[PDB]
Amino acid sequence: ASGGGVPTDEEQATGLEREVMLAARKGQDPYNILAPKATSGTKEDPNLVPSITNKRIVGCICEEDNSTVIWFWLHKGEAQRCPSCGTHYKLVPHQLAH
Amino acid sequence: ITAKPAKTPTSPKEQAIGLSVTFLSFLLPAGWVLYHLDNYKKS
Amino acid sequence: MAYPMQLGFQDATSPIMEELLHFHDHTLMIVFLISSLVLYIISLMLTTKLTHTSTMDAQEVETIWTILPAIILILIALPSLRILYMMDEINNPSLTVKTMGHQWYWSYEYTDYEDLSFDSYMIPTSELKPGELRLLEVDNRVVLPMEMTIRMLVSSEDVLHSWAVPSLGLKTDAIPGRLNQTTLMSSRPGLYYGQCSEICGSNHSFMPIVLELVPLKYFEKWSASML
Amino acid sequence: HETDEEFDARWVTYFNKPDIDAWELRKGMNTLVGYDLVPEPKIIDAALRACRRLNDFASAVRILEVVKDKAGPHKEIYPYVIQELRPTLNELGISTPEELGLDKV
Amino acid sequence: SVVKSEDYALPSYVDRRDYPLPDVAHVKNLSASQKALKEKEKASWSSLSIDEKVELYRLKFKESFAEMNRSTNEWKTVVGAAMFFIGFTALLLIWEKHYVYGPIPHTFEEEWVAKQTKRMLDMKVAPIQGFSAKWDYDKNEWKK
Amino acid sequence: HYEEGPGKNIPFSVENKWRLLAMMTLFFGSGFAAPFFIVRHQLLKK
Amino acid sequence: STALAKPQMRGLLARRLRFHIVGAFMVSLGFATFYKFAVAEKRKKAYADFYRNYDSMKDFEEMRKAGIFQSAK
Amino acid sequence: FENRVAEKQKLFQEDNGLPVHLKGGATDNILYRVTMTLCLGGTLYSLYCLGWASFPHK
Amino acid sequence: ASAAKGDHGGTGARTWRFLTFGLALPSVALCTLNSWLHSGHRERPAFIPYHHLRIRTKPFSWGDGNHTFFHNPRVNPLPTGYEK
Amino acid sequence: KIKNYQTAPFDSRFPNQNQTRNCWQNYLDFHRCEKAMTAKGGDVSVCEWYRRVYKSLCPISWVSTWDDRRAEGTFPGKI
Amino acid sequence: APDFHDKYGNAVLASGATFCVAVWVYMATQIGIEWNPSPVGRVTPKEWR
Amino acid sequence: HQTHAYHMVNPSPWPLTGALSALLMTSGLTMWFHFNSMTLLMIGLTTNMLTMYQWWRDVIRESTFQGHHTPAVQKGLRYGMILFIISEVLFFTGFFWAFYHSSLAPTPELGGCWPPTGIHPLNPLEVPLLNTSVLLASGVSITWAHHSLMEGDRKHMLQALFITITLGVYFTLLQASEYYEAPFTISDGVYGSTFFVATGFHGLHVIIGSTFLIVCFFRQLKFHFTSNHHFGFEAAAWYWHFVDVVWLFLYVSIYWWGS
Amino acid sequence: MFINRWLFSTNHKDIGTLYLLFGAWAGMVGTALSLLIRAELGQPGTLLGDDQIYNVVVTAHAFVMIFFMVMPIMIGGFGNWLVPLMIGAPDMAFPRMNNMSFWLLPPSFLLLLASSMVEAGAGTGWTVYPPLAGNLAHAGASVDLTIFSLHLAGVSSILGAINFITTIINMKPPAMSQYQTPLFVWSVMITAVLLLLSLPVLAAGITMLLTDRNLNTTFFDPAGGGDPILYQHLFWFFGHPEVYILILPGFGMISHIVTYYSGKKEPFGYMGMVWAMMSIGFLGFIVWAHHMFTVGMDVDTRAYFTSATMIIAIPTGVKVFSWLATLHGGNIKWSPAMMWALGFIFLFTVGGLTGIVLANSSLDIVLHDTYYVVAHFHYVLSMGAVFAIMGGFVHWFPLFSGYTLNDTWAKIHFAIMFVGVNMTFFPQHFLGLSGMPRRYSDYPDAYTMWNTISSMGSFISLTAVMLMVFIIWEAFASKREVLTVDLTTTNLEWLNGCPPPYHTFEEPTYVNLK
Ligand code: HEA
Ligand SMILES: CCCCC/C=C\C/C=C\C/C=C\C/C=C\CCCC(=O)O[C@H](COC(=O)CCCCCCCCCCCCCCCCC)COP(=O)(O)OCCN
Ligand SMILES: CCCCC/C=C/C/C=C/CCCCCCCC(=O)O[C@H](COC(=O)CCCCCCCCCCCCCCC)COP(=O)(O)OCC[N+](C)(C)C
Ligand SMILES: CCCCCC/C=C\CCCCCCCCCC(=O)O[C@H](COC(=O)CCCCCCCCCCCCCCC)COP(=O)(O)OC[C@@H](O)CO
Ligand SMILES: CCCCCCCCCCO[C@@H]1O[C@H](CO)[C@@H](O[C@H]2O[C@H](CO)[C@@H](O)[C@H](O)[C@H]2O)[C@H](O)[C@H]1O
Ligand code: CUA
Ligand SMILES: [Cu+2]
Ligand SMILES: [Mg+2]
Ligand code: NA
Ligand SMILES: [Zn+2]
Repeated sequence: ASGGGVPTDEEQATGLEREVMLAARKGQDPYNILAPKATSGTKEDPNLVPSITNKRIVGCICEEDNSTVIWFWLHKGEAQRCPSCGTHYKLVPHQLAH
Repeated sequence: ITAKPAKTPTSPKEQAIGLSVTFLSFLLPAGWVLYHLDNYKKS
Repeated sequence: MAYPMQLGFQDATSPIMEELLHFHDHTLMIVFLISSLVLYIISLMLTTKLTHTSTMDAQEVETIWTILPAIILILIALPSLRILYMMDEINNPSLTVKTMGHQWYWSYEYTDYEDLSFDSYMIPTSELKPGELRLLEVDNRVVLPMEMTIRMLVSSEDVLHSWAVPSLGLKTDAIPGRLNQTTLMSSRPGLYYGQCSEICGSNHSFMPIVLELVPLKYFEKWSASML
Repeated sequence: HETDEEFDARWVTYFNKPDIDAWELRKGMNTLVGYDLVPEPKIIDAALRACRRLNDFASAVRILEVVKDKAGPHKEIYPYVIQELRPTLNELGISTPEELGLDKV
Repeated sequence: SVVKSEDYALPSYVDRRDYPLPDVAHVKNLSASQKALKEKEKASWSSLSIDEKVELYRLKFKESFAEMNRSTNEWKTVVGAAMFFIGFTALLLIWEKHYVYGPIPHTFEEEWVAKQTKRMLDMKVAPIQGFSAKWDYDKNEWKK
Repeated sequence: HYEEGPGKNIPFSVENKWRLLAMMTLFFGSGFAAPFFIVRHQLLKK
Repeated sequence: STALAKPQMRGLLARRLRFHIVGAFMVSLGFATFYKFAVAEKRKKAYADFYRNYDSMKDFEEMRKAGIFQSAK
Repeated sequence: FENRVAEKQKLFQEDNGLPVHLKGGATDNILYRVTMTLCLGGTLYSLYCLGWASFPHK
Repeated sequence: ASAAKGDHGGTGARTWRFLTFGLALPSVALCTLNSWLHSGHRERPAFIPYHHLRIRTKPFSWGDGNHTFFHNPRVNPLPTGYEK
Repeated sequence: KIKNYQTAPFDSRFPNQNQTRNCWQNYLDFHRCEKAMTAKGGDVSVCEWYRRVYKSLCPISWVSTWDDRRAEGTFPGKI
Repeated sequence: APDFHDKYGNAVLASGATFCVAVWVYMATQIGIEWNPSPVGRVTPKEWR
Repeated sequence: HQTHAYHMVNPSPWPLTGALSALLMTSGLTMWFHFNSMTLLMIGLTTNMLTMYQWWRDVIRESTFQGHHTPAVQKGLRYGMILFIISEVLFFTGFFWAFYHSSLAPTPELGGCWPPTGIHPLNPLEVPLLNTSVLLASGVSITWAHHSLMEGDRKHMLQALFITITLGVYFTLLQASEYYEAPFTISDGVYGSTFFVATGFHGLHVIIGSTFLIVCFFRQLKFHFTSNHHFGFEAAAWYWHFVDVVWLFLYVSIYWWGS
Repeated sequence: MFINRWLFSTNHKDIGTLYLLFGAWAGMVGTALSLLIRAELGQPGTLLGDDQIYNVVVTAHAFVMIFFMVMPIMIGGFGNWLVPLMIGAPDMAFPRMNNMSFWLLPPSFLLLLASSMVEAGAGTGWTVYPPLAGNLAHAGASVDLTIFSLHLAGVSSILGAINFITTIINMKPPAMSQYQTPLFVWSVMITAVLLLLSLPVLAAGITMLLTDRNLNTTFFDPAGGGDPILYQHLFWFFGHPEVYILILPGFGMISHIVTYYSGKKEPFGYMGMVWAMMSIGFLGFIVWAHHMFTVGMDVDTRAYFTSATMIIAIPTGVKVFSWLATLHGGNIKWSPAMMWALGFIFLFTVGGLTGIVLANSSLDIVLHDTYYVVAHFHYVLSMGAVFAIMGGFVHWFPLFSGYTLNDTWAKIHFAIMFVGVNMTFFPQHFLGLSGMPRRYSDYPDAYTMWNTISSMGSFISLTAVMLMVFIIWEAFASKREVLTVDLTTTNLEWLNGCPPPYHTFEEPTYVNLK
């Protein structure tokens, strides 16, 4: 009616697919599939922006449903603010030798 | 926008040469065909 | 016919063409006025150093931008569609004439009573008689009775053509295998000219139409003499 | 939104924040000049005193130039605003763009 | 001072009457006397000279408003050069008439046109407004 | 990798402006001349 | 000396827009009045005056005498 | 049949810098050269056929 | 319809195999019978050289130019009628 | 009723610009009529209206080709 | 310091305008172009028949 | 090193060889129709076939062997296949429009009737109904294959996919036999034109769909599919349902209603 | 390395550059064909030959300008360079298939130039109507080569449309909804849906024409019960969506250019602009028989197509008034791209308004197949699609190349082109109202004055096209490298520098949900 013989993804996925599947099982998102959830964005509680290099582009949708996104480079160091709404972001570099 | 000064400035005389060559590149071959249309038409 | 430096339509020879001219005047003013209004705001938006660059609320002004155009379109479409259904109204023709397009000339058949038909070709420029019009005269004109509603049926024996007479507001495509009908009524005697209006090959520019509108009794004797 | 007085009072308060930082001074002025208005003297006074707390003389001068610029062809507005600010200009030692020759093309 | 292509991702200076306080100072590196001037700026501004005040402005910004908004003579070059090249176009048209186009048809000869004009009036071309309406059939001349 | 930056992200060289002028004259001039030579060809056949 | 008066400082772009969108409309109404008058009304009256006493047989006889027709000499 | 996908995964992930369409080895180069030769040779032949067809024949 | 069969619960290979062998392949076997019954030799109609049929505006690019691609001599006349 | 035939009148069955089926239908009606009349001994003069109408509307080449096809036995309408 | 427009702008405007008018008037009037203007108020009609 | 989930594809010669194969096929058809020669056309068909084979081979290398089809890449390929099928639906709609235009207003040349005078349609209850049962049955078996694969059952996936292909081949052999048996041809006016061009393009798509199912069959034999990742199979199934639906519209429109 | 990079590309910027170079070369072919048309018509009589060589030139003029210059530049060139950058994506969804959409175009253009070289060319009109395009009135290979050119261009664009739709739906940052994508990305998504649905119907129609010409089908031949008018419906069911495909990416570039040089962070009324483009795309599929008002359709069909064609003015008007509302209050920067966009707003509005005249079928009886239609569509194409292309090319040339143009020469170029195109096309309205037909190699003498002026205008536009080539040469010859660009917070495609590296967004942007 039924038997086996078909590999599973656990058995046979490879390469990036396998990395994404193993990371997800750990609740981790090294390949940026999910949208990060904002913090309150104050200077004490900045949005923490991970990166593998010294700077990353941020898009800030300052209020819900704005159609305009405000884009800027966030660099390693002191938190920076969105130039439209002032909400704070801080770069958290490093790894993928992760 | 802002930009650096030219790395290889094109002086007025060089612009006149590039502009003349560019216009002749379009005008001479077409001008040659149209000048000779009667030649192509009456055999 | 058209005359040199002409800007608008040929004067109307039929009441339908008159209606089209007034409907065009109505529409063109609107075209004027909108094109002028646009250019004038444009120029108002571009001629002040005052600024306001923060986010602007769109909803109120979009109501005006949709509703006033919609009203303008209804003010064009109402007279437009009155004319369309007027031209389609039943009228009772007194005569039917067919024209067949060919490469490159028209034939005409008037077979209500007798089997009258003939071909109509452009007069070559080197054979024009003095005073005749280059590319527009034909050897055998389409003689027709003035002040009478005539049914013209149009078809083709080869590729598409299109039978047009601008001063009567007429253009009906000539399609092989199809018989298209239009109505013609000239308010005046005279010579009314048109030109083939669908690309049809090497001499598309050189197969014109010339209607000759005369009193019925002259049309009758002409018809008899053409048998 | 609010009355004109409430709008003005929110901006006066923004600039009067004692420990306003340089980023906030710039954000405030670059936001304010997006509006359809020339800021009232009392807003400009509070921005000029924020420049003083931030030891930034040049930005005080630039704010006076952007008041003139926002008035467009209404050439009566800037002299009126400089008139109303004269006590604060004298108290803080702020020279106007014209006194500095910075109105010359 | 000098801006570099490899600085493209860093905050940059801009003279924009709509963005009066840009994100960085026009000059960040200071000489010994420029450092001393920024220290003096911490004290009362009434003690700064007019030249010190202008120096502080030109460290912070590049051009003033009057300078960045100045008008220019560029319109004369644009309109003059566009007229030149439109004039150059008429040389091409002169060349095409001379070497490309042959004679136009004989229906444009003056006598043909006078006869054709009479025949258009005899068949009352455009008699309501366009053409024959402009002829006076009673006086046998063009309407004044 | 491949070259990056101004003048290097294009399939033609801009290292010499006169060799460039020649290449641009050949490229845009051949497109503009083609229809005249096709007309010449259609006239010369019949 | 005299102090200067306080001028209006707010809404100057909106005020200018208000004033001119009105002038643009008032003008569209004035141009429509000239347009009806100089082109459309003029046409109607040219056609009505042409046909009011028009005699199509007299027009035909004129044309016929001028030699323009194939079917009528 | 036996599942030999792991062997192919090791082959195609070998760190040899080869693009994927030549990574299976020498037979890929051969098939690529055949395909590209027939395409380029056919394209020249098509141009020849245009030259021929562009003129009337006796 | 619900059609006339009836089962669900969250879905399955066993059911789709049951539909393939118990409904789909039987229907093909029945239609294959029905077609077998009505197969072979119908009686070709008189040839009539109708002008809307057997169109030839350009010869076909194979054969002698006058035969259609899957020409069946028994039932496809040429423009001049059935072949020998 | 109708002598002083001038042309084919308006026919509510064919009120649109495409009048091809008006021509075809009258040609069929005429010839169907004439076959019925020539058969049953009666008079083709009764078919006259269809004859005038199709002669008025139909292009001469369409009538000529349909007549050749009726003679050839390849006319595809039912008469 | 004066740029290209301050130094050459007046002469480009004057010379381009002068040149443009001169060559278009010459082209329009001196080389045999047939503009075919209206006969109205221009042509004396002549017997044709 | 990227930190998004998308696939940066290695530079490839197949787009160019595919474009050239299209130049060779079309200039080849022009040579065949006008200059009596098949040479360019067979060179183009051969290079089109080589291109298709190496390009899809490389997509299998990239996915099954190299792991670049993360879920975000697979979701793209889902949308791509759906959009491709929609374009093919609109291509068939043009032929359906032509069929209904000519059959709803049959011209005098046809006899003013549909089917035209002189046309003797096939009986839709004979081989056409058989073909309908065949493609419907194959949509049932292709669904059994899909559920077997999701349930991890190799033998029954292969058995059901082989049945599906066998029925695709049955329909194609039955259609070829019907084309040879039919007493009307593509030259038999607009009836033959609509009939053979609309069913002929449908037959080509049944051949393309069957080839795609055979590719999936050999990949399944080589264990490429997992019980959760097998988009080639899904795409071939969606294409196969499209070929069945188009057939049902042809059967109702041309064979049944147009008889 | 050169062959791997430029013939085997899988990179959206380099493929975009290939499309812009192809489109520029096609634009010179199409300009030369446009000058041969106006040389034939610039004095009365015959210059070249009869209407066959003339209408081979007119036919090729249209196909070159539409399929080899506008579509490759707007969708293949600006779409590929800008869409992935505007959404932070690392490339297109199918970067290898994207390169085949590009490489199908040289062969499609080769087929079209072969059609003109063999026999007597395809002198059919770009509509390719039968029976003039059938195998009795156009015997021999020319029209088949044209059909095959169109099949290759159609496959290229259908596969491009699948690529763009998939990329725009699937490859945005996970926080970005489709209501946070820029207007030019929406304009390319909607154009791609129009291409996906319309091109297959043209492919069906031209394939039917190919089988009537070569396999003895009779879809359009009444002798077999076919109908020439069925081809017209199938052609124009694609042909009306095609003109909205030509202009929509233009509208997306105009929205960016107007917003940028008004010093605004956003266009006025963004959701109205999305609604207007979706409405114009939807209505553009239900109006096609406005190209057929003289073929003999019933009066009620003619009433419905008049009304439905006019309705498109409502959403089109919303976009025009919203570009004026975006200028309102702007800090206006009179750059040469802004001049192009302002020329576009006014000249597109004139041509849309003469489109509304033509929508009235009773007036279209007299205007159809005359130069009034030629004037309508050249104000929306030569003064709308071309001016959006030139605005986007001068705005984004420093992004693509890293070098700046000379803005004074670019303004001179805009001035000459604006005079030229208006001299060329404005008098064609008078020629159309007074009755001059389309597709004529010569005209009755009365039409001479306006044809002479229109031809003089066309030479002014030729001077502008020549100068454009010199201006591009001068920028590459001087190499003034870009330093800072304004407004990058609301123009993401600039934020990677000029030109951006070969791989961008290898680390995607960070966008939170909030
Ligand atoms: C980019 C190309 C383009 C575009 C955008 C358009 C837009 C439109 N066109 Fe055009 N058209 C063509 C290219 C284009 N056209 C071409 C190439 C042909 C000829 C095909 C051939 O035969 O070869 C053609 C032909 C064509 C015809 C057939 C004419 C005939 O052959 O007899 C018609 C008929 O309706 C038509 C109408 C319209 C209309 C109503 C629009 C509308 O979409 C325009 C809407 C825009 C506006 C109306 C302006 C902005 C609005 C405002 C400022 C609001 C206020 C306005 C109002 C109240 C009205 N066009
Ligand atoms: C089981 C069905 C599969 C078909 C097998 C036959 C071979 C052709 C393959 C492709 C089929 C597709 C349709 C193409 C058009 C015509 C073929 C129609 C189907 C067919 O095979 O029709 C046959 C005729 O074929 C003829 O003329 C044949 C002429 C063969 C040349 C084909 C022409 C080239 C086609 C151009 C295609 C253009 C592609 C468009 C791409 C669109 C881009 C977006 C019918 O035979 P008959 O003897 O007339 O009548 C039966 C009498 N006993
Ligand atoms: C064929 C049909 C043609 C139809 C044409 C019809 C044209 C419509 C006319 C528009 C008038 C209605 C809008 C009036 C505003 C004008 C611009 C302006 O006025 O700039 C500002 C208004 O903008 C605000 O806020 C509100 C939000 C921003 C402004 C919204 C402006 C609308 C855009 C104007 C569009 C111009 C282009 C029109 C195109 C035809 C003025 O600021 P306020 O004093 O209000 O606030 C200041 C805040 N305080 C009071 C708290 C201190
Ligand atoms: C008669 C000959 C002339 C006509 C030419 C066509 C001939 C036959 C072609 C048959 C089509 C074969 C397509 C084979 C595709 C194999 C590649 C494939 O299926 O690739 C899959 C991706 O899908 C993909 O790209 C999906 C790719 C699908 C595209 C194919 C659909 C048909 C294209 C046909 C051309 C249509 C012509 C239309 C004519 C008008 C790979 O991903 P998975 O399967 O998830 O595997 C990974 C797992 O192993 C990980 O665990
Ligand atoms: C629509 C696009 C083109 C529009 C306008 C072109 C403007 C013309 C540029 C000049 O073209 C040249 O003109 C010469 C004449 O001035 C031609 O020489 C011809 O005439 C000379 C003088 O008679 C002889 O010396 C030459 O041998 C003979 O080739 C020459 O061949 C042709 O290249
Ligand atoms: Cu007959 Cu054009
Ligand atoms: Cu349209
Ligand atoms: Mg037409
Ligand atoms: Na001419
Ligand atoms: Zn923000």
